[PDB]
Amino acid sequence: RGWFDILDDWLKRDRFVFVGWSGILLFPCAYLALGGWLTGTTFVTSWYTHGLASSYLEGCNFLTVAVSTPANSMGHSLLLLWGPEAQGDFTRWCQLGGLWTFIALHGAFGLIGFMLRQFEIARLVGVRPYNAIAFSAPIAVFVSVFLIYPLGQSSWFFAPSFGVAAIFRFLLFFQGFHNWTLNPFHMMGVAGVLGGALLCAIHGATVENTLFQDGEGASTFRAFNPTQAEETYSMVTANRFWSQIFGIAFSNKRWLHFFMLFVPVTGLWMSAIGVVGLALNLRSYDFISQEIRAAEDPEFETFYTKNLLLNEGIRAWMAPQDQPHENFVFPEEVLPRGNAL
Amino acid sequence: ANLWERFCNWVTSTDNRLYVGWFGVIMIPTLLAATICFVIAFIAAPPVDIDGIREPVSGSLLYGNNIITGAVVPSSNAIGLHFYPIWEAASLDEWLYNGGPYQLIIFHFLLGASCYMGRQWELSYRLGMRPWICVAYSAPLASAFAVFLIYPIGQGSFSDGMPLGISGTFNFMIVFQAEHNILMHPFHQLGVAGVFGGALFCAMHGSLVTSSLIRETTETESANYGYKFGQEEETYNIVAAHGYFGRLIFQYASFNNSRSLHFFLAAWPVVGVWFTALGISTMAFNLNGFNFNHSVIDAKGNVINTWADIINRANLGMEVMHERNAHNFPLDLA
Amino acid sequence: GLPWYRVHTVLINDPGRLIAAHLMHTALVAGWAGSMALYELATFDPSDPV
Amino acid sequence: GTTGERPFSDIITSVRYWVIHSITIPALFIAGWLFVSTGLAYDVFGTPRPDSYYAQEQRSIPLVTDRFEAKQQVETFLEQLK
Amino acid sequence: GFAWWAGNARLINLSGKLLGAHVAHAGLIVFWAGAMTLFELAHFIPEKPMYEQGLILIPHIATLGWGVGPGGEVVDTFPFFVVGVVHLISSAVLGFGGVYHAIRGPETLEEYSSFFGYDWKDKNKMTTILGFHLIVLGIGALLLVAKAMFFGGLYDTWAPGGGDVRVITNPTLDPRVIFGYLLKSPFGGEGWIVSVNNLEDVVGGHIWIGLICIAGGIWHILTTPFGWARRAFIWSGEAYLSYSLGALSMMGFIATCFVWFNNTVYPSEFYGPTGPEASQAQAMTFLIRDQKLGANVGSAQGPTGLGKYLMRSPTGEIIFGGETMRFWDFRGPWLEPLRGPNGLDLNKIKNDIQPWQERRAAEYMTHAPLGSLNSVGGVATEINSVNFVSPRSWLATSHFVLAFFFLVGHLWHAGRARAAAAGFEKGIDRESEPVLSMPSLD
Amino acid sequence: AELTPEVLTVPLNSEGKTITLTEKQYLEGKRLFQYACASCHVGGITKTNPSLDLRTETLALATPPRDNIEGLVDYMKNPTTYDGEQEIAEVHPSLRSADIFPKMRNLTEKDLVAIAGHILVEPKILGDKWGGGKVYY
Ligand code: CLA
Ligand code: CLA
Ligand code: CLA
Ligand code: CLA
Ligand SMILES: CC1=C(/C=C/C(C)=C/C=C/C(C)=C/C=C/C=C(C)/C=C/C=C(C)/C=C/C2=C(C)CCCC2(C)C)C(C)(C)CCC1
Ligand SMILES: CC1=C(/C=C/C(C)=C/C=C/C(C)=C/C=C/C=C(C)/C=C/C=C(C)/C=C/C2=C(C)CCCC2(C)C)C(C)(C)CCC1
Ligand SMILES: CC1=C(/C=C/C(C)=C/C=C/C(C)=C/C=C/C=C(C)/C=C/C=C(C)/C=C/C2=C(C)CCCC2(C)C)C(C)(C)CCC1
Ligand SMILES: CC1=C(/C=C/C(C)=C/C=C/C(C)=C/C=C/C=C(C)/C=C/C=C(C)/C=C/C2=C(C)CCCC2(C)C)C(C)(C)CCC1
Ligand SMILES: CCCCCCCCCCCCCCCCCC(=O)O
Ligand SMILES: [Cl-]
Ligand SMILES: [Cl-]
Ligand SMILES: [Fe+2]
Repeated sequence: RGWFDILDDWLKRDRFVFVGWSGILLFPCAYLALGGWLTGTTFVTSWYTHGLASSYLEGCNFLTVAVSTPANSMGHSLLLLWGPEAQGDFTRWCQLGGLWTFIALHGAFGLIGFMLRQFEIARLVGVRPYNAIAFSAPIAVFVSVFLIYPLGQSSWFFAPSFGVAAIFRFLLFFQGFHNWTLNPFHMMGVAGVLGGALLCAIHGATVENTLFQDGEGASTFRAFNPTQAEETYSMVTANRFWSQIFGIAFSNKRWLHFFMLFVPVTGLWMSAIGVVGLALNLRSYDFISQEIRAAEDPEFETFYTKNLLLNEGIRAWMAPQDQPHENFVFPEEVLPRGNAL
Repeated sequence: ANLWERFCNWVTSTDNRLYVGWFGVIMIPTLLAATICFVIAFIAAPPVDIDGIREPVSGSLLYGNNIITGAVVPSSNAIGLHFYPIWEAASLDEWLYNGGPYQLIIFHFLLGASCYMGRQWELSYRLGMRPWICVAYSAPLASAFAVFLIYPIGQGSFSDGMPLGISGTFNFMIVFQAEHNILMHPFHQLGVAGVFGGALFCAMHGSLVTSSLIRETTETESANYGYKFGQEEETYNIVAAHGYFGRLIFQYASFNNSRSLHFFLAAWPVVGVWFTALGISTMAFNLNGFNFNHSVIDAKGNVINTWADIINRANLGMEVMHERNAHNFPLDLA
Repeated sequence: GLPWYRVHTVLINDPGRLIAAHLMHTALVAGWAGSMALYELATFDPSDPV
Repeated sequence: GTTGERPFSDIITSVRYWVIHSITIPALFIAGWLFVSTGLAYDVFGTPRPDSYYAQEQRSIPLVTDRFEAKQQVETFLEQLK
Repeated sequence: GFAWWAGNARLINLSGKLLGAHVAHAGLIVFWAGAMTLFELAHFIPEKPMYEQGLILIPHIATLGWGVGPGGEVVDTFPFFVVGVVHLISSAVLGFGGVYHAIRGPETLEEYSSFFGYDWKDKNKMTTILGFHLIVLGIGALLLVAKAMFFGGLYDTWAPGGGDVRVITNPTLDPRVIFGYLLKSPFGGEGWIVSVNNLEDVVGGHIWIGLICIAGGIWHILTTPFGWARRAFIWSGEAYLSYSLGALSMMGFIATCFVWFNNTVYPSEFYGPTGPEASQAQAMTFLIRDQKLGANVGSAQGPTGLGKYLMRSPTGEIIFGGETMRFWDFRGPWLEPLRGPNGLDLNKIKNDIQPWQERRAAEYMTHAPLGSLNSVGGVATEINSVNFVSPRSWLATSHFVLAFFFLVGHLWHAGRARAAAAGFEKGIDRESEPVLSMPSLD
Repeated sequence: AELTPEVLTVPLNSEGKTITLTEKQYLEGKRLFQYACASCHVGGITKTNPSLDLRTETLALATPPRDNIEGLVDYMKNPTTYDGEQEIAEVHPSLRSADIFPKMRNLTEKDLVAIAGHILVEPKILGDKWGGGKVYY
C-alpha cells in the first residue's frame, strides 16, 4: 500500500468520467488531436504546402476546411515543433504543415489509449474484451490509410488531409490513380460495411417486430425492465418468419450477435490490406487479357475499358493543381477529351 | 371444401416451407423471369449499343468478359424511356442489340422486389407479429428504384440507369459524380453516415452482447452452445453490458432498455439510406451537390483554390472523358 | 467437441507435443527454403549480371 | 446510477450558475471575437490576409520546395510582399 | 396509452379536438399560400423571367390567366397581391376555428350533435362524410372550368403568336379523348395523363371529374358499403388515414412527373424549360449557328456515322442528333412550326427559322434545369456566377421526397391498423404465441 | 495583391485615352454583368457560340474594335457581327432590342460603362481563366 497502489485507487474510482491508467495516455492525446483539428480548420491556411485556402478565417465553410498534409518536400519528416524544419517557430510550424503530423501522431496514440481503456474497464467490470477486439478494425484502417500509405509513397503530402472535401478528393484520387474500386480487398470491405449496416437494420427491426406484449401501452418501450431474466422478443417467431421469407434464419442468439461483430470488423481489416498494397502502387489496376484484346481489336469495349478512360481524364485534369510541387504544365492540346466536351 | 377456398388456404398457408401469399403470386413469376433472363444474358448476350451511337458494349462472359467486368448493359439511348418489350422488335437479334434484356430484367425485378416488401408485411400478419419489418426493407428497395427507374426517368433514358454489372456499377458512380457532384450532396453524406454508423453499431452491439454472455460452457466447446433455441432466459447480462459501455463513455450515453437500443439499431441505417435513396432520386432532377467552385477570391479577385476546386478538376476529367463519342454540342445537359 | 479453429489448443499443457509441433513447423520452413532455392537455381540465368 | 457529482439539470437551473456564466460565456465569445477583429489570429498562425496571397503582378503559388530551408523560403516569400 | 412523441394519436377518439387539429392545420396551409405569395410579390421584378427569381406560386396564378398578357409578359400585379392577401386573411378565420375546437370547444362531438359526431366504425356515417367532400371537390374542379370558360380563360402557351390568355369555348367532352389519356402507357412517347397538351382537353377532363365527383359524392351519401367491400377493408381511423397516405403518395409522384415533362399547364414561359426542352434547344441553337455559317445540316455526318444535327428516331422520324436523341418525344410551341409529317422538315429548317425561335432556343438552352443545392446554375462543374435553379427542379425534387415519405407513412399505418384491428400491435401474447401452436416447418 | 487603380485603368476609346474605374464601378459592373449577361457569358466565354469570347485580344480584332469602353458601350446599344457587317440586336440583348430583351430596359448609361469596365478589367485579374473555359476552372 505504497504510492503506486494509492494512485491506482484514484485512477480507478467510479466517477462520471472514468479515468484509469489508460486515461493518462488517452485524454491528452485525444484532446490534442481534436484540439489541433479545430484550431487548424479555424485559423490555419494551406497556402504554402498546397496552394489552398483551408480555414474559416480564410473564407472556407465546414465542407471545405481541412488540416492539410505537409508539403511533398517535407518527405516523411516527423515535423516536430522543435525540429529542424520549423526550429521552434510555431508560426512556421503551422504554415509548413506541422499540425497534420501533430494530429496524426497524437490521434494514433489516442486510439491506442482508447483501446487500452476498453481493456481496462472490461477487466474492472468483469466482462470479456470483445469490444476492444472489435476496435482493432478502426485502428487498422487508420494506420494503413493515414500512416502506412503515405510512408510507402513519397511524402505525407499524399496522405488524406483532415477535412470533408479533402477526403472527397482522396476518394477521387484513388479512383483515377489506383483504380481502387477494382480492388478485391476494397470490395470485401464494401461488403463488410454494407453487410453490417444491413445486419444492424434487420436485427433491430426484427427484435422490434417480434416483441412480446409485456405491458398494456401503445409505447412498447416502457414494457422492458433491464433486470428481467426473460427474453423481450420471440426468437422462435423471428426464426419462423425469416425461415419462410428468406429460406434461412438465425436460431442462435450467440452466433447472431457474434456474426454482427465479425462482419464489419472483417470487412475493414480486408480493406486495410488493400491500402497497404496501394502504399507501393501494388494496384489492382488492369486485367491483362482485356488490354491485349482491346489493343488488337478496336471494336472490343467493356465497362472496364470505359472506366480507365475516366481514370485517365481524372489524372490529366487534376494532377497540375493537386500536385503543385511537380510543376506539371499540360497544354490544351495534350488533355484527353471526348468529343465536344 | 370449395375449390377456390382451398387454393386461398394454400396460398396463405403458414405451413409452407417458403411462404407464398398473394404478394408472392406476383413475386414468384416476376423474379423467376428476371433471374432467368439475367443469368442467360450475363453469360451469352451479344454487345449492346447502350448510348445509341452504334458503339456496342460487350457485357457477357462469352464475348470476352470476366466476373468483374461483365454486365447486362442498359438499353439504347435511342430508345430513351420508350417501352421495349420483345414483341416490339422485328427480331430477337434486334432486341438484343438495343438492350432489351435490361428492360425486361429491371421491370420484373422492381415488381418482384416490391412484392417482396409486401410479402414481408403479409407473413407478419399471418404470424401475429408487428408489421414494420417491411418498412426497414423499404430503404434498400427505394434505393433500387432510384438507380433503376427514377434516375432514368429524370435524365430521359434507361441508358443512364445503373448497369447490372460490377464494373458497370462503378461507371455509373463515376459519371454520377461528374454530373452531380454527389459527394458534396448532404443526402449522400447522410447515407454514408447511415452506412458507416450502421456498421459501427453493428460491431458495437455484437461485441457488447458477446462481451456479456453468461458462462454456460467449458473452454473446450463453442460458447454458442450455451444458448438453446427458444429458451426463455436471456443469454447475456445487459446490466453488465450497460455497466461496461456507460463507463467507457459515460453512463447516460449507454442504453439500459433493450427495446430502445434495438429500435435505434433499426432506425439509424434505415433513415440514412432513405436519404441517400432520396439523394439519387432528387439528383434525377438535377438538384445537385454544393458548388463552391471559385467561392474564395482574394482582394484583387484572384481565385484562391480550396479542396472543392480540386474536386472540380477531378470531376472535369470524368466529364470530358465519359461517353467520349456521344456528345456533339458543348453542354451535357442530360 | 472442439470447434475447428481451436484444434491446436490440445498442446497448451503438453510440452512434448508442443515441442513436436514446433519441430514439424521448423522442418516445414527449412524444407520450404531448400525447395525455393532449387526452383530458383533451375530457372536462374547467370549469363548477364549487368 | 450516480457517482456523487451534482446533477447537470440541478446546476444549469440554478441562480448561482447563471450569475457566473452570464459573464464568463459572453466574455469568452468577446475574446474570440477580438482575437480575429484585431487581426491577431492572422499573425499568430501565419494565415494570409486577403491582400497577401500574391504579390501584385504574381500568380505563382509561394510553394515550399525545400525541407531544411522551408522556413527561410516562406520568409523570402513574405518579404516579396512588403 | 401513447408517449408524447406519438401524442397526436391521443386524438383518435376525441372528435372535437381532432376537428380543431384538422382546421388549425388547414389554416397553416392557407397562411403559407398567402404569405409565400406576398413574399414572392415583394421580391418580384417584372423585367426578369419568373424562373430566374425562385417563384412557384406566382406562376400558378399566371397560368390561370391573371396578371399576364401575350407571351407571358406580366401586365398587372394586383391579382397576385389579392390572392395572397385573401388567402392570408382567411387563415386567421381557420386559425380561430381551429384553436377554438382544439382547446375550448367540446372535447368530443357525438354528445353535442348526432350530425357532426362520428364513430370511425360507422360505415354509413363515414361514407356520408366522404360523399360531402367528394361534392366539394367536384365543385372545386368546376371552378376551374368556370374560369376557363366564363371568367377570362387560361394562359395558353400554344396560342398562336407567342402565347396568350384565351377563353375556352369548346372543351373536349368526347370520353374517348378524356379517358383515352387514362389508358395511354406511362412510357416514352405516351406519358399517360402527363402528355395532355391543349387546354380543351384540360377543361373537359375537369368537367368530367367534377360531375363524376358529384355523382360519387351523392352515391356515397345514399348508400352503405356493400358486403364485399365490408370484408375487404379495415374499418378504423388509422386504416382510413393509411388509405389517404397511399393516395397522396401516388398523387405526389404524378405531380413530380407533371412538372418535369409537361409544358402546357406548366408553361415554360413561367416555369423555365423542361429538361427535354432545354436539351432540344441546344441542338437547335448550334444547328442554327452552324447553318448560318454555311453548314448543310442535313448531310453532315457526325463522328459516329449518325447525323451531327439530325438523325432518325427508331420509328423513322427526323429528330435532333447527339445525346438529345433521347428527347425526341418533346413538343413545344417554338419547335412545332418546323415539324412536317416525317418529323423535322429540312426545308423549313433551311428557310423558316425565325429570330424569335433563335432567341427562345438560346434562352432555354442557357436555363436548363441543372443547378447546385446552393443555387449555382448549370452543370456541376460550372463556376460561381449565375444564381439559378429551375422552379421545375425545386418542384420535382420536393414532391418526390414528400411522395416517398407518404408511401412510407402508408406502410407504417396500414401495417399498424391491420395489427391493431387483430389485436397484436402491442406484441405477442406470451401465453398464446401463434407459432408455438403451429407444426414446425421441418 | 489588391484592386489598385492601375488594374482599374482601361482604354476609353481606340484613340488611346484611358479612364480609371472606381472599385464601386467595378463591383457594380460585375453585378450588372451577372444580372444581364452571365447566363451566356459566365467566365468570359459565350455558351451559345463558343467561337467568340470576351478576351481583350478577341475584342481588339472585332470590327468596330471592342477592346475599349466606347466600343463596348456601343455594342450594348447596337451589336454587330465580329466583322461589323450585320446588326444582330434581334438575337442579342441590347438597348436597341430591350423590347424583346427586357432585362436591358432598366439599364442607364452609367450601368453600361460599369458593365463595359468589368469586362475589360477581369482578364487583367484572372488572365487565361477569363474566356478560357473549363480547361482553366
Ligand atoms: C506464432 C504465431 C501464432 C501461434 C502459435 C498461434 C496459436 C494459436 N492461435 Mg493464434 N493468431 C496468430 C498467430 C499465432 N497463433 C495471428 C497472427 C492471428 C491473427 C490472424 C491469430 C488469431 C487467432 C484467433 C482468432 C484464434 C487463434 C487461436 C489460436 C490457438 C488455436 C489455433 C488453431 O487451432 O487453429 C486452427 C486453424 C486451422 C485448422 C486452419 C486455419 C488455416 C488458415 C486460416 C489459413 C492457412 C495458412 C497457411 C496454411 C499457413 C500460414 C502461412 C503464413 C502464416 C506463414 C493456438 C494457441 C484460437 C484460439 O484462441 O483458441 C482458443 C482462435 O480463436 N489465433
Ligand atoms: C399542426 C400541428 C399540430 C396540431 C394542430 C396539434 C393539435 C393538438 N395536439 Mg398535437 N403535437 C404536434 C403537432 C400538432 N398538434 C407535434 C409536432 C407534437 C410533438 C412535439 C405534438 C404532441 C402532442 C401531445 C403530446 C399531445 C397533443 C395534443 C393535441 C391537442 C390538444 C392540445 C392541448 O391541449 O394543448 C394545450 C396547449 C396550450 C393551451 C398552449 C397554447 C396553444 C395555442 C393553441 C397556441 C397557438 C397560438 C396561435 C398563434 C393562435 C392564434 C389565435 C387567433 C388566430 C385565434 C390538439 C388538437 C394533446 C392531446 O391529444 O390531448 C389528448 C396531447 O396530449 N399533441
Ligand atoms: C370543416 C370545419 C368545421 C366543422 C366540421 C365545424 C363543426 C362545428 N362547429 Mg366549428 N368552426 C369552423 C369550422 C368547422 N366547424 C371554423 C372555420 C370556425 C371559425 C369561423 C368555427 C367556429 C365555431 C364556433 C365558434 C362554434 C363552432 C361550433 C361547431 C359545431 C356546430 C356548428 C353549427 O351549428 O353550425 C351550423 C351552420 C352554421 C351556423 C352556418 C355556417 C355556414 C358557413 C358560414 C358558410 C359555409 C362556408 C363555406 C362552406 C366555406 C367558406 C368560404 C371560403 C371558401 C372563402 C360543429 C361541431 C359550435 C360548438 O362547438 O358548440 C359549442 C360553436 O360554438 N364552430
Ligand atoms: C376519394 C374518392 C373515393 C373514395 C375513397 C371511395 C371509396 C369507396 N367507394 Mg366510391 N366512388 C367515388 C369516389 C371514391 N370512393 C366516385 C367519384 C364514384 C363515382 C364513379 C364512386 C363510385 C363508387 C361505386 C359505384 C362504388 C364505390 C364503392 C366504394 C367503397 C369501395 C371502394 C373499393 O373497393 O375500391 C377498390 C377498387 C377496386 C377493387 C377496383 C378498382 C379498379 C380500378 C379502376 C383499376 C385501377 C388500376 C390502376 C392500379 C390505377 C391506374 C388508373 C387506371 C384507371 C388506369 C369505398 C368506401 C363501392 C361501394 O361499396 O359502394 C357502396 C361501389 O360499389 N364507389
Ligand atoms: C493545437 C495546439 C495546441 C492545443 C490546442 C487545443 C487544445 C485547442 C482546442 C480547441 C477547441 C477545443 C476548440 C473548440 C471549438 C468548438 C467549436 C468551433 C464548435 C462549434 C460547434 C458548432 C458550430 C455546433 C453547432 C451546431 C450546428 C452547427 C448544427 C447542429 C447543432 C449544433 C449545436 C451541433 C497546443 C496549445 C497544445 C499547442 C500546440 C498546438
Ligand atoms: C526424411 C529424411 C529426408 C528427406 C526429407 C525431405 C525430402 C524433405 C522435403 C521437404 C520439403 C520439400 C518441404 C517443403 C515445404 C513446403 C512448404 C511448407 C510450402 C509452403 C506453402 C505455403 C505456406 C504457401 C502459402 C501461400 C500460398 C499457397 C499462396 C500465396 C500466399 C501464401 C504464400 C501464404 C532426408 C533424406 C533429407 C534425410 C533423412 C530423413
Ligand atoms: C392547436 C395546437 C397547436 C397548433 C396551432 C395552430 C396550427 C394554429 C393556427 C393558427 C393560425 C393559422 C393562425 C393564423 C393567423 C393569421 C393572422 C392573424 C393573419 C392576420 C393578417 C394580417 C394582420 C394581415 C395584414 C396585412 C394586410 C391585410 C395587407 C398586406 C399587409 C399585411 C400583411 C400587413 C400547437 C401545435 C401549436 C400546440 C397544440 C395545440
Ligand atoms: C381532369 C383531367 C383529366 C381527366 C382525368 C380523369 C378522367 C381522371 C380519372 C381517374 C380515375 C378514374 C382514377 C381511378 C383510380 C383508381 C384507383 C387508384 C384504384 C385503387 C385500387 C386499389 C387501391 C385497390 C386495392 C385493393 C385490392 C387491389 C385488392 C382488394 C383490397 C384492396 C381494396 C386494398 C385529363 C387527364 C383528361 C386531362 C387533365 C385534367
Ligand atoms: C510523452 C510526452 C511528450 C509530450 C511533449 C510535449 C512537447 C512540449 C512542447 C514544447 C515544445 C517547445 C519547443 C519550441 C522551442 C524549441 C526551440 C528550438 O528549436 O531549439
Ligand atoms: Cl462512360
Ligand atoms: Cl450532344
Ligand atoms: Fe440484439
